[PDB]
Amino acid sequence: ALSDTQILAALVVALLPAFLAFRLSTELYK
Amino acid sequence: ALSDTQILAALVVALLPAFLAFRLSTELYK
Amino acid sequence: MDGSYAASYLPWILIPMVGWLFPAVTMGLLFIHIESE
Amino acid sequence: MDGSYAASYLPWILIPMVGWLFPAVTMGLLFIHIESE
Amino acid sequence: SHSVKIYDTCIGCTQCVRACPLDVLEMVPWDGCKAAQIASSPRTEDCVGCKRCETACPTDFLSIRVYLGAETTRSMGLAY
Amino acid sequence: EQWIKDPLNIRPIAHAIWDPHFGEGAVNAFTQAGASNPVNIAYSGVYHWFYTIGMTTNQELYSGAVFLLVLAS
Amino acid sequence: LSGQPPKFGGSTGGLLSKANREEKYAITWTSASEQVFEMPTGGAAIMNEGENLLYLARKEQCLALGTQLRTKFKPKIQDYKIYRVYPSGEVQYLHPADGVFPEKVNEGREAQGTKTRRIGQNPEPVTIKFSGKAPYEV
Amino acid sequence: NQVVQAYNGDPFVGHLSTPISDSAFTRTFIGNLPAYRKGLSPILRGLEVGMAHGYFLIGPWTLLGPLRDSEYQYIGGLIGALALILVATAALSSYGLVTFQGEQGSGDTLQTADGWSQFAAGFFVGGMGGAFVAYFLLENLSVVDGIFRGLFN
Amino acid sequence: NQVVQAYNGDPFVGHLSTPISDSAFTRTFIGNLPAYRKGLSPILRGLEVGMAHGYFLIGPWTLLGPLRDSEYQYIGGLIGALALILVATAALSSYGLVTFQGEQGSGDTLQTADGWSQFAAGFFVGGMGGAFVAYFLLENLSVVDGIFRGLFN
Ligand code: CLA
Ligand code: CLA
Ligand code: CLA
Ligand code: CLA
Ligand code: CLA
Ligand code: CLA
Ligand SMILES: CC1=C(/C=C/C(C)=C/C=C/C(C)=C/C=C/C=C(C)/C=C/C=C(C)/C=C/C2=C(C)CCCC2(C)C)C(C)(C)CCC1
Ligand SMILES: CC1=C(/C=C/C(C)=C/C=C/C(C)=C/C=C/C=C(C)/C=C/C=C(C)/C=C/C2=C(C)CCCC2(C)C)C(C)(C)CCC1
Ligand code: SF4
Ligand code: SF4
Ligand SMILES: [Ca+2]
Ligand SMILES: [Ca+2]
Repeated sequence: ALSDTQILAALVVALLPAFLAFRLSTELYK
Repeated sequence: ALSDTQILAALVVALLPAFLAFRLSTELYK
Repeated sequence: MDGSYAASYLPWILIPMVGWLFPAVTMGLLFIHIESE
Repeated sequence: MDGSYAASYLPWILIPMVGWLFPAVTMGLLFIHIESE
Repeated sequence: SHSVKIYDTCIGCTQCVRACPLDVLEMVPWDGCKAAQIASSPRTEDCVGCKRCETACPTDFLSIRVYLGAETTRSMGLAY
Repeated sequence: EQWIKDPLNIRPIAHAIWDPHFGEGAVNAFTQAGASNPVNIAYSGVYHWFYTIGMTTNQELYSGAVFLLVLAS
Repeated sequence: LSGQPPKFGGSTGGLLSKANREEKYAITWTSASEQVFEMPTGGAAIMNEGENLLYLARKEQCLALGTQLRTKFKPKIQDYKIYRVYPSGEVQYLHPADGVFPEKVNEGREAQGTKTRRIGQNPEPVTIKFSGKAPYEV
Repeated sequence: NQVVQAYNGDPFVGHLSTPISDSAFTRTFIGNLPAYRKGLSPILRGLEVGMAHGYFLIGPWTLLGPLRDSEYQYIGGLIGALALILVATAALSSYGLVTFQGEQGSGDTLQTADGWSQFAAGFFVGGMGGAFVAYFLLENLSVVDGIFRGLFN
Repeated sequence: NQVVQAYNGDPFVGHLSTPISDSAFTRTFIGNLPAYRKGLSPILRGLEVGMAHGYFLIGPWTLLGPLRDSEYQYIGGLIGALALILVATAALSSYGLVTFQGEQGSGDTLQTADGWSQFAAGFFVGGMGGAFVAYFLLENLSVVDGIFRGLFN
């Protein structure tokens, strides 16, 4: 099986592609 | 012991020093 | 807080009023007053 | 919908958000955006 | 505003008028000393009350006095 | 009324505690000097002074309190 | 209020809401040489060639700036003017109120703030009781 | 490539144009909160501010309160939240009575006596409504759980 | 030492300046009720007037009603109070529709059609909110008693 906190760790790690995707898409919008 | 209505009688009597203290303090404020 | 003495409901209503209504009303009126004009 | 896997509350909160909050917020922002100026 | 008063014992040494940060004071002509000048306080609504003018006065006791009073925006040194 | 029976044994109660913050432990701890409510033990010595100057019933103290309300008025 | 502003990068020390609700102060000085001064708000700036216009929030900051313009520069900048500008719009003229700096006797100023006695002959508060005055101003 | 300029091109105001204070996302987000959004009447922005805080204030006493270990767990939280929204609206209206007595312009519709009174009214309605709707979701939590999982569908 | 002068220094208006009608306490108190307080928008003064009456109207049917001797004692009082606030707001809005149809000035923001409509809206919101909050305290009376005495603390 898999741990409870590994899922939340994956979520807080994937918060970094969220920020970088937001900033890349904003910079493409220019 | 003491009565239930003697306490409320004391409260409605002490409503008179409340009014006179309010009016004395207002008159001192002049 | 049971009250064995006479008129035990009277502290029940007067501790909120002297604890909240008297401070909230007095500080509200004084806040309107010291900052008026 | 019981969840045997780890963090079963996580789909419980993320299916409403991706189903409603993401569409309502995204269409609201895009509706303000495509109709601005 | 604070009131800055200058008394007869001024020797016109100019120390107070250049020790003052806000330049409240200024020297005016006078006939009562060798230096032929006495400090005046024209723009005394700009006095903050720092008393660097009293600190710089050499005459004893003091030829310049600051008398702290009704505070304002200018006399409290508030940038906000 | 109770204190002027045996003033050596009973502690004089000043007034009653009424605050909504008390837990069960504080209510049982502050129930003292023969009361049901939580009470404060009087250390001002007004009980001894009232007992010495001849006041021996709650009605005498109530009449004194109303009289002093009228005097303050 | 003519003058290009100094090349300053901005700072948190500076003009609060006091500047656009009540008075703020402008110091105007002219220098030939470009150099670096310490703003009393904190930092360092660039003196432009020619006229400068620096907006500050206190008169003490303007006079502290003018003081360091006078004493910290070998080509001393003494033609500095301090204004008090209001958000309503009008501009006052404050520090060199006469022609010459306050240390020098202009011979056309008026002796105000001068008492005709020393502190020993100051009246005493018992004489002026309930008069609405105080022992200096009598 | 400097990212910290002065605020709005003014180098003597006491503010820097940092990536948090004066970014594009911050301008579009802070400038679109109800306190700053353009064109709204004060009643609707006060209403939207109020609900965001009534829904918030339910939780702290619900999970951490004198009643959190009894059967009236949510009623104590709701009572505490109504107490806090009551004193919040009293403070808001007192602030309106105090600050906006000298006559001012209408550049912003919120910074005036009528505007702040509308804001306080909207804040009260929204705050008590948000508090009661969070109480209603929390009290009927079995129902919300069952409908999000599909126990009744 | 005369305490009854004419009203506002005018000896021909039909009013006396008695210690009840025109005292300092009366001026500061009547003139600071929501119907007379300065600077308020009509929505907030209507809201404050409304809550003072919704909280009031709960009691008479709760303690003296056809349902006062049943298990739905407070629901009958709440239903009666909503009926009364409904007809009160209908009367208020009808009064606004009737009185403020001929165009008038804006010396007082409450005595105009938009102002009275805002007052009626605020009165409705406040009245129903005060009625429901008095119902919520009365229905959850064991909880309020226990938290004021300390049965859960
Ligand atoms: C001297 C007055 C005094 C009194 C009487 C109280 C009493 C109370 N405190 Mg408080 N406290 C006080 C001073 C006081 N405190 C001070 C000075 C401090 C700061 C150190 C605190 C710090 C403190 C904290 C941090 C907390 C308490 C809490 C409690 C409450 C415990 C039970 C509860 O859940 O209540 C629930 C709340 C209430 C009963 C408030 C009244 C609100 C309801 C809705 C009644 C209003 C009715 C209606 C809406 C308006 C009617 C209008 C009227 C004219 C008819 C209790 C009522 C606890 C709590 O739950 O607080 C919410 C708690 O967490 N107190
Ligand atoms: C992909 C996302 C998705 C999800 C998660 C849902 C889920 C749901 N649908 Mg839906 N549906 C969707 C897409 C979705 N649907 C689409 C695309 C269609 C169109 C074909 C439909 C068509 C459909 C119909 C026609 C109906 C459902 C209904 C249902 C609900 C069944 C249980 C119920 O009574 O809920 C009750 C409702 C809710 C839980 C909605 C949430 C409202 C509460 C008050 C939560 C809000 C909390 C608070 C007020 C705000 C909080 C703010 C927050 C920031 C904290 C369930 C929640 C049924 C239903 O009852 O709908 C109401 C039903 O009749 N759906
Ligand atoms: C002291 C700190 C503290 C404490 C103890 C809590 C405690 C709580 N918060 Mg809170 N909160 C806090 C601080 C805190 N909060 C802070 C700092 C904020 C940010 C400002 C929040 C924001 C927040 C939100 C936004 C919500 C909570 C919720 C809750 C509750 C979740 C646990 C529970 O049993 O609810 C049971 C769990 C639920 C009821 C989950 C429901 C979640 C939503 C409604 C379902 C998804 C539907 C979707 C949003 C529908 C909207 C769109 C649709 C209309 C189309 C709990 C009482 C929830 C709450 O109050 O629910 C009533 C919740 O929604 N809080
Ligand atoms: C007998 C007249 C009367 C009555 C029934 C009320 C009734 C009420 N007013 Mg109040 N008000 C009055 C006169 C009165 N007002 C006066 C003379 C002033 C002018 C200073 C105010 C100014 C005032 C403010 C600024 C606000 C209220 C609001 C309220 C509501 C709940 C809070 C409150 O005051 O507790 C009930 C109070 C009493 C039973 C005693 C009333 C007498 C004092 C002077 C009230 C003072 C209020 C105080 C400044 C702040 C509220 C304290 C409260 C939160 C504990 C309620 C409808 C608040 C509200 O919810 O509005 C939307 C609000 O924001 N009032
Ligand atoms: C036909 C005449 C009549 C009748 C039968 C009643 C009957 C009732 N009234 Mg009412 N009332 C009337 C006329 C009448 N009223 C008049 C003429 C007015 C003046 C305009 C009032 C003003 C009045 C008030 C202001 C209140 C009552 C209350 C009540 C109830 C008290 C008895 C009970 O079981 O409540 C149980 C007793 C309580 C719930 C006591 C609670 C008292 C407060 C809320 C606790 C103290 C907390 C404090 C105020 C918090 C505020 C500040 C805080 C936020 C910081 C009862 C249903 C109370 C009520 O509706 O409560 C829901 C009450 O608060 N009435
Ligand atoms: C089909 C249209 C329709 C419907 C759904 C309603 C619905 C409503 N109106 Mg109404 N209204 C309408 C047309 C309608 N209106 C017309 C044509 C007039 C112009 C004369 C009014 C004028 C009117 C007033 C002045 C007020 C309402 C308000 C109300 C609300 C509750 C009271 C009520 O009227 O009972 C439900 C009524 C019906 C189902 C029948 C509607 C048709 C008649 C003509 C309504 C007449 C209302 C009457 C003058 C006073 C209300 C009576 C009520 C208290 C029993 C409710 C939302 C009141 C409210 O709460 O507003 C905040 C309010 O103050 N309305
Ligand atoms: C996102 C984000 C954020 C935020 C956070 C959060 C978490 C939020 C919160 C939120 C919230 C907090 C929300 C809430 C909501 C609410 C609601 C939605 C409510 C509603 C209400 C209602 C429903 C009401 C109504 C009513 C009733 C019911 C009755 C009474 C009256 C009235 C009418 C009013 C931040 C900043 C970080 C930034 C980033 C992003
Ligand atoms: C003092 C005085 C007086 C008076 C009397 C009395 C006794 C009064 C009454 C009072 C009252 C009668 C009060 C009341 C209060 C109320 C309240 C405080 C309420 C609140 C409300 C709320 C809470 C609401 C909210 C909401 C909700 C909940 C939901 C729905 C919606 C809304 C949002 C609205 C006289 C004249 C003699 C004069 C002298 C002094
Ligand atoms: S410092 Fe004193 S002595 Fe010197 S000029 Fe000023 S007042 Fe006169
Ligand atoms: S107190 Fe300070 S600012 Fe005022 S005149 Fe003296 S030295 Fe100048
Ligand atoms: Ca507990
Ligand atoms: Ca019956």
